[PDB]
Amino acid sequence: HMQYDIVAVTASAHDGNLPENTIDGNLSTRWSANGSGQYITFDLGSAKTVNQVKAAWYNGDSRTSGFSISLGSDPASLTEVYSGTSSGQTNALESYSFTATTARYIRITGFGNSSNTWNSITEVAIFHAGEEGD
Ligand SMILES: [Ca+2]
Repeated sequence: HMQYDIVAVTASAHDGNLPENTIDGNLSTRWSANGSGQYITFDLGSAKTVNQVKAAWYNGDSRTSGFSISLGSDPASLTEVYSGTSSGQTNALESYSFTATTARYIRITGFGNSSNTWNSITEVAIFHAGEEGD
């Protein structure tokens, strides 16, 4: 099981809740950007094998967020690997798994949530996960 270092984070926008708040280890700090289609981009610093992205959602136990995950070797050429909606059932890191593939950049695009148009993420982690489960 490998959790990759995130050397840099950028976003399409933020409201003062900075993109770097997603990699500070603190569920009490967040990235926020208002509107469907806002996004946050993680840099691993080099190409790695990735098969899982975890995101902890702001008010994640009270509302569902629509999102898509894309990845690739450069931000101008990303491919979608995952699309869905957060569970609405936890504030913890929630795992989004997909077929293992090479990426340096991971982008989460948000489509707002079940309460309002905000995209608010408290933590992200990027993995090469092995076999896991009860
Ligand atoms: Ca945080």
